[PDB]
Amino acid sequence: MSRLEIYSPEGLRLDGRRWNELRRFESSINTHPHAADGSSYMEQGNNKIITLVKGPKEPRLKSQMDTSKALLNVSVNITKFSKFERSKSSHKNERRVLEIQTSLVRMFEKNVMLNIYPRTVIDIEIHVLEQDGGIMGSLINGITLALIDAGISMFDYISGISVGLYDTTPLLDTNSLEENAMSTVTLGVVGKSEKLSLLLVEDKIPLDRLENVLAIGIAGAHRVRDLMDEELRKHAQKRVSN
Amino acid sequence: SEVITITKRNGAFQNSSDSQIVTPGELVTDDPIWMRGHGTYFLDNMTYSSVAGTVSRVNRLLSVIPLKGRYAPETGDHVVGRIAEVGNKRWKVDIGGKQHAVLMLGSVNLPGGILRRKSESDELQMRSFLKEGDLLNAEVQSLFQDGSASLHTRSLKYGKLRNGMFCQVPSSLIVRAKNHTHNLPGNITVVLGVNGYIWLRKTSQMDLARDTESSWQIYSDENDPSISNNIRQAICRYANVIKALAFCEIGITQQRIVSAYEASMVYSNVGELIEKNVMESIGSDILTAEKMRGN
Amino acid sequence: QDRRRLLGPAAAKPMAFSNSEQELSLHTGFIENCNGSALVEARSLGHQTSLISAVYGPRSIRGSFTSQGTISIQLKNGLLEKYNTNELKEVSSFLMGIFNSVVNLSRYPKSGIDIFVYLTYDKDLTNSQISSLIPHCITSITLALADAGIELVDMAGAGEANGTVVSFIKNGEEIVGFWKDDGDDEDLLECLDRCKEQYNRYRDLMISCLMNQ
Amino acid sequence: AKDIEISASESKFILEALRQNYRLDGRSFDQFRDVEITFGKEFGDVSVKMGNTKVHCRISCQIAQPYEDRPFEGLFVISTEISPMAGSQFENGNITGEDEVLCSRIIEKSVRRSGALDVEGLCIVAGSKCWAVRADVHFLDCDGGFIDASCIAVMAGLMHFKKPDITVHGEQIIVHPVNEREPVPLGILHIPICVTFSFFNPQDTEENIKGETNSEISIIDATLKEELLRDGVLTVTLNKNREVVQVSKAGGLPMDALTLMKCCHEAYSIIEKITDQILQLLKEDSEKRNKYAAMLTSEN
Amino acid sequence: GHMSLSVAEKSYLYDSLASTPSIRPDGRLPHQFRPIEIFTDFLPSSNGSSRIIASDGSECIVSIKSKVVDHHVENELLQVDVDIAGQRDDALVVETITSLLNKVLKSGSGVDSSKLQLTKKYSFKIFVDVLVISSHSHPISLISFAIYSALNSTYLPKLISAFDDLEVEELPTFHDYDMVKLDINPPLVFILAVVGNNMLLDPAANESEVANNGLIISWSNGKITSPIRSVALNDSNVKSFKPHLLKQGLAMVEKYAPDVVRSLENL
Amino acid sequence: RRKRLADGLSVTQKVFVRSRNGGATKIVREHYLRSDIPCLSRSCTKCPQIVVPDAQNELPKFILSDSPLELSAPIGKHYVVLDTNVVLQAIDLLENPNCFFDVIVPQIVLDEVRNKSYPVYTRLRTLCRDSDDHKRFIVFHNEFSEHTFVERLPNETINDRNNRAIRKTCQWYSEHLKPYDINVVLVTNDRLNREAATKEVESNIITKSLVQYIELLPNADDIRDSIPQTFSDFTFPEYYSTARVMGGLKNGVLYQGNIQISEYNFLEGSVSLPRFSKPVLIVGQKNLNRAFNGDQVIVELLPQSEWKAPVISDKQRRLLAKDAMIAQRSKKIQPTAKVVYIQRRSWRQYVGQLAPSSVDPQSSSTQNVFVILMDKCLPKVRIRTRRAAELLDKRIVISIDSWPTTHKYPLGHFVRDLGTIESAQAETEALLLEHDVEYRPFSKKVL
RNA sequence: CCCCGAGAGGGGGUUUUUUUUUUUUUUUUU
Ligand SMILES: [Br-]
Ligand SMILES: [Br-]
Ligand SMILES: [Br-]
Ligand SMILES: [Br-]
Ligand SMILES: [Br-]
Ligand SMILES: [Br-]
Ligand SMILES: [Br-]
Ligand SMILES: [Zn+2]
Repeated sequence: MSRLEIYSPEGLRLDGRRWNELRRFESSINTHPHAADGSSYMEQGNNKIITLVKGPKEPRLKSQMDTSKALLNVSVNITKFSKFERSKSSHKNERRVLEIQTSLVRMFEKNVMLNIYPRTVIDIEIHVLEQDGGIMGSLINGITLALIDAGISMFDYISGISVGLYDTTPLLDTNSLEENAMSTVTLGVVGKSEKLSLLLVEDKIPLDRLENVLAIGIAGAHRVRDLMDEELRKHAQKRVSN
Repeated sequence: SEVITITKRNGAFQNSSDSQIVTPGELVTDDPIWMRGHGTYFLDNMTYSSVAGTVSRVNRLLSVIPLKGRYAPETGDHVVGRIAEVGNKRWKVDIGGKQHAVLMLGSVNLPGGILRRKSESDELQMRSFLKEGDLLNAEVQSLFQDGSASLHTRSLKYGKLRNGMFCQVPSSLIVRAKNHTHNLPGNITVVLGVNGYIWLRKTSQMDLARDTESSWQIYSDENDPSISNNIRQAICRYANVIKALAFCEIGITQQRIVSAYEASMVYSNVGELIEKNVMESIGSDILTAEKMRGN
Repeated sequence: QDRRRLLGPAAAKPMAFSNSEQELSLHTGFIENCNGSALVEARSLGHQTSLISAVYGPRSIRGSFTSQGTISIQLKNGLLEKYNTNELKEVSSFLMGIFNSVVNLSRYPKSGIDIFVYLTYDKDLTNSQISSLIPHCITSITLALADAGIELVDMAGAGEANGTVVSFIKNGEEIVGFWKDDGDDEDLLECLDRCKEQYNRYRDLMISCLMNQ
Repeated sequence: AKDIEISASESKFILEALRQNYRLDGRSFDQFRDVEITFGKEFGDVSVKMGNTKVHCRISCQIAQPYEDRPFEGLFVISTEISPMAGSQFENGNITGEDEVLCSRIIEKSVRRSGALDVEGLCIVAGSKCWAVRADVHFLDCDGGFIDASCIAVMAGLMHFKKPDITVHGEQIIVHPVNEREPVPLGILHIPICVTFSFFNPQDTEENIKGETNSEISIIDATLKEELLRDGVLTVTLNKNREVVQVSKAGGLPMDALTLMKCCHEAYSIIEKITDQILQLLKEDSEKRNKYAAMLTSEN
Repeated sequence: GHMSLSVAEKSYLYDSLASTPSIRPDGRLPHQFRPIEIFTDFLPSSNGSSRIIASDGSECIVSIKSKVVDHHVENELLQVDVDIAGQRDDALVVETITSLLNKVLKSGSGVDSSKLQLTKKYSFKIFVDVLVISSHSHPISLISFAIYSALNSTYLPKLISAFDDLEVEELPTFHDYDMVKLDINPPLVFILAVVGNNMLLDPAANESEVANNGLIISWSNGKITSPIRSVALNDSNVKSFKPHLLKQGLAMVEKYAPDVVRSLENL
Repeated sequence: RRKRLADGLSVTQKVFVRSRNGGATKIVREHYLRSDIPCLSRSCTKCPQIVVPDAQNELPKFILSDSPLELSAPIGKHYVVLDTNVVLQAIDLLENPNCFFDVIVPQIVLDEVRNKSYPVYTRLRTLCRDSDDHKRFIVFHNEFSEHTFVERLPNETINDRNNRAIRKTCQWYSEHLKPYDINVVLVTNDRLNREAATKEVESNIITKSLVQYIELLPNADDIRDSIPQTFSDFTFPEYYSTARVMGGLKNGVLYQGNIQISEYNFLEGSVSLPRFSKPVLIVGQKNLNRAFNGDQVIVELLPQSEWKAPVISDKQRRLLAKDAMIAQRSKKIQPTAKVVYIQRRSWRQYVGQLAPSSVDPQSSSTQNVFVILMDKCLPKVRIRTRRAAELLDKRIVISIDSWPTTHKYPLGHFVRDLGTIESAQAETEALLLEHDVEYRPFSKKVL
């Protein structure tokens, strides 16, 4: 029971967007040159994410070294000031966060060509400065951009998106208010394909609605890919022209 | 800005023969005759890009040159590195690549040289020659399967570094050349490693003889006991102008350095060269100088 | 609650109740478990302190190689008065800087000297208090190191005056550490003199303890 | 940690067998293992067996005080600590490993978060005293499918468990023993069942990313050998109400969306058979305990 | 320290810095700071925010959040939380800086806590969260500049209800849109390096490695204030220092701090 | 700032403070400014070209009639834009089938009504949703439209910004509907908007107050009785502020519950409190404080000396509370209290009949009369009317507006005429709606 | 396989958290 107009009869949402509109998507490449080999600053809505890619480089411990592939590590730092209400405890060892880090690794292990960087380590540090729904999808886009900036070989883009289901109405790119009022589905689409790297459903969804929700997400993720690709070629032209 | 220069900004996290640019996943060609090189991958006839960069065609070898990436050691490069660790009969030195380079005990010149008789105690006393933290000149002798470099210092030109200061620039700003050691006005000598690692020292007798009992002290941590302030203040100036060239994405050469060094003389205090507007103008003045001197 | 300790029932709530210049005692070498140990007890006005120091080293460090030794100092809360972990870490860092200027590290390659200071009994009888404990810590660590046989450039001692703590060596000619919380303004000269007096007294008693005992 | 060495021959054989519609145990690609459920003497004691996979769950509860934030809700926790008993591959107490945290999170999102257990009915006196239900899963023998086995073990246990009856006199809790009055069952809102899919790439990565026709192989409820050679995992949880409780494809081999939907529909047919199976074994267990109670009273 | 240097490099640097006309490796003067960039008010979710970038790539982000508390039970009205990337929360450097910073910004020491008071019973608790993305030296002064900038661009909710909970006892209610700017005087923390008999403001990475000692001196209301701490910038070359050096450092800060504040006070 | 996107879409920042349980949280949401907001008028020939389908692939219907109610110049044909206050006060008149046919409700208005009164907001939405050929209500999202969206000027109260926002919507609609010769009338009781339009500083906007607008309709005499509106020996005490009662409930000083008032005794009420075993009595007319039967009221315990036999600080009040619980167990003396706040009124559309005692047949102008509600547990209501002779012997529907601290009896207004008393039509209809029984035919959306 | 040496010698192929418009008779068909 929501007293707010999540989806008005006029087809308008609480923030003004319609059912199939992405939030403000602004990417940024090479933001921390003196701190990492690759870096990206993501702004997807009110979401603010710093992503740092450090590597490929020498492992700090020879015990943890693979002679056939690079070691891929991801650490997500959800800051205590990411939400409106400051969290008292840290999230560093939170099981929810360990799953997120693990999830991201399992995604890019099959995209990043780790086999061509044996005996090395790729460390991915992430700092979430502000959070407002669809943080998982934004995490995916931040890593993909930062990895490309580092000149690390990969097969294709991986675009992330979230889709809510308000009763029967699908809502592309959900914010915090919408996620609190409905079940959402997080997608990780590879390139322009229909293949999903990540399918994440944490709340109840009718089996009949799931296929349609996936269809909306994939279409939306393709637009995220285009925006990422667009901003990347723009930065490429501004650098290659000097 | 008498003491500190603080640039401020509000409401924002931050300030905000054609070369074909391609991104990962992008289709480059559909000609199966091509030999796919680095930066690419293929499936039957289709050849895709794995990195973001420019498509390169050399003969029948199609590859995509990345816009960014660490220094890639080629065989025969003149690099400057720091000893990261010492083990068994080799050192591992930090060059600035994906992996540490190796320096076998048999790839260096032991003190006393040709007259020295072989000793089995050398392998147990390697720390008396090169220990952790030491800087040195070295040549990329060979390459491993993955691409790692094997170094050697079997020359008087190569060896432990002293009598100066260290600084580094992106390796992209330093290219291969006939020679990377250069003599500059002010009695100082630069060592421009291809890996981006740069060593600025007081000009030694060897540096002079290059264009014109000591073998026991080739690994001494001791510096020249007599180094004038004029050389020290020259090193600082050469350091700042190199950082200035690097700040403007300007390729560092021996000519660009000396040109910047003399052009920077406009500014009385050397510390004035650390400010942004000074660095940008110095680099800009060099490009425009090459403009009207070239045409 | 905790699976490694017995902390009792969770619904339980702790019991809350309603409403010369210094006297010293020094002892060394009473802990057979380690290489060096010291007992420092001080009684003055409405505050007494009994702390124990223990030095473990030089022992093995299986990581890379170092030409000199590596010192670590850890302060532990005692039974009575507790302190913030941050505050104990801060004093530990302040103490590390001091003894890295005194301990002849060159004599202990690839070795570790781990110094523990137990704030066993700190009674507050007044019917940042950590500043008044600092000079006693330095005294305990100096005694313990000397008792352990660890080489020292000089007997490091200290003093406290109005929230200002300063440790001296070389007959008070030079300073190996300076600490200041609260206090007043332009009172540096007065604090230095008062602390040097405490430093001199502590150093005499320390030497007297290391010799006669 | 301790690794499981897999030869190239074994890797090539098991994968090639899949290319010929063969799996070593003789099952089908869409075939779920036969689930055997055994109840102990005490309520909440349940043993789940899937082929060689053996898991045991124990439900327990004790009087406790609810959190300040939730004065009307009781406490409920699920423990799934691994041990070297299931194999030397598992480190004792390793509760931060990738697979461990995933499994822990799948179960939590399937039972805890989903609200399978009526935590509101665990409250005795609001903001003062409540029941604290605990589900302890013990992994005895590992042959894959630990998630599916655990979800069944937890649910079968919760539905089999009975807590001591309680009469309330203000704040004075009168806990009736099983000797006085009979114990009271728990409140189950729905019955979540997990079905795990394993993905295999018969070709190379290039044909997975840019390949036209999809050829990735997906099998249901993989054994240990099949689990060690897969390229991607999918765990989907449903109930008889035809709703998805949770879906988790945490990375791995990129898979076609329509194929993932097919898996969800295939899993629904399995969870239906499993749910009905659990209910039947619970009825017979109740009939068995009542028949013995009649034979005990008659002989008394 | 952080940076790794050979014995030769350290000897050259030390002799150059210990010289009577002190020669800095970048040519700076013993009181000149390196150029920094500061961004503010970029976190709308927070009451205040700042981001400082050094010349060596050192980056720090500060966030300011508020919470209504009973000042009769909440002694500390300003809590500083430090998080250095790549370091454990219980690391020695982290906790030390955390403990230090909390003393620098105490309620009744270097901060006008009167501006945080709402009523006779309730006041605003200020959470200063520090995030050090990258740093190559002791980041204490870096963090200090960021906290300063953040606290000078912080906006708190405005009270509507009466301010006498003793009698009428009204529940604290605030306006729906208006926010009052937090007028406060944040202190600054300067760090100095001791090389021989010379004292350097804003020690670089290479400079700190060869330094004999260091000083951490706080600054508030146009004067030197506690906490004042001597600090070993490295651990291989730490030596005792003459008292006149300590008095020189305090004097050095006392004359160059207002210049820093002036360049920092620009809105 | 404001950012322009690729779709011609804009985005800004809506930031407000939410006070909850004595807490202060800064809430920030993003605010998108569109360019495809339909006027929803049949006359418009531009909007249907820029409109987009919703989630279910259905374009919104333009319902506002191309030939609305025509009024004497210079009004002519016209649409009506409502203010927040005129909605909250005369929602009954807004549901009257004989007036308000084409009405435009701004988004900012709809939002304010939702926050101030949810049940009225629901009734207003129902009017928009159940639009037919008789009544037509729409919701123009003015805050989302870049053309009409205004932002707070330096040193400007939120109430003045919102009034300026509504006025901007009227200005936009007026200019937008010029080619169709349809003017817009702003119905507002606020003196700020009327003055800003009277001065005619910027644009020409037809502003009329509620009563002033009604007097321009053909059936003014038939609907004037539906307009919401010394008469004492004593004066009721003022209600406590919301901030005070909220702190009172939290500090165990004040208590809320449902009050019962029997028809056998109107001078005594009793509230059911959770902390107390037996219901707390409320003796007196000042102590009841204009409360109705079934109302959720907030009460304050009276001193022990003021109790019935059949303090300064908060500490003493909690002690008084404990002494009250003890006294309830003893059954000798019973604690009394006084209502100081009305949480939720049980007010609704009541059925009653005019009392012949308060109506003068000789009077021709407007006069005050009393109406006897069919609920025997409820007081009588004052009514302003001119047709007092025509409503003399009939079952009428009235709705209570307010009950001022001065007035002895609550004030309300006339709504409908059910018919003559003791008739099958009037009595059955009164019978149903008194027991809350929806008898109206099923809406089009239902069928 | 790669590096090194006028003479098939040597060196390497990397290791738990945005969930709360409160009121007076059973049953069946209407
Ligand atoms: Br390399
Ligand atoms: Br215990
Ligand atoms: Br609850
Ligand atoms: Br098998
Ligand atoms: Br100043
Ligand atoms: Br509706
Ligand atoms: Br109550
Ligand atoms: Zn229009």
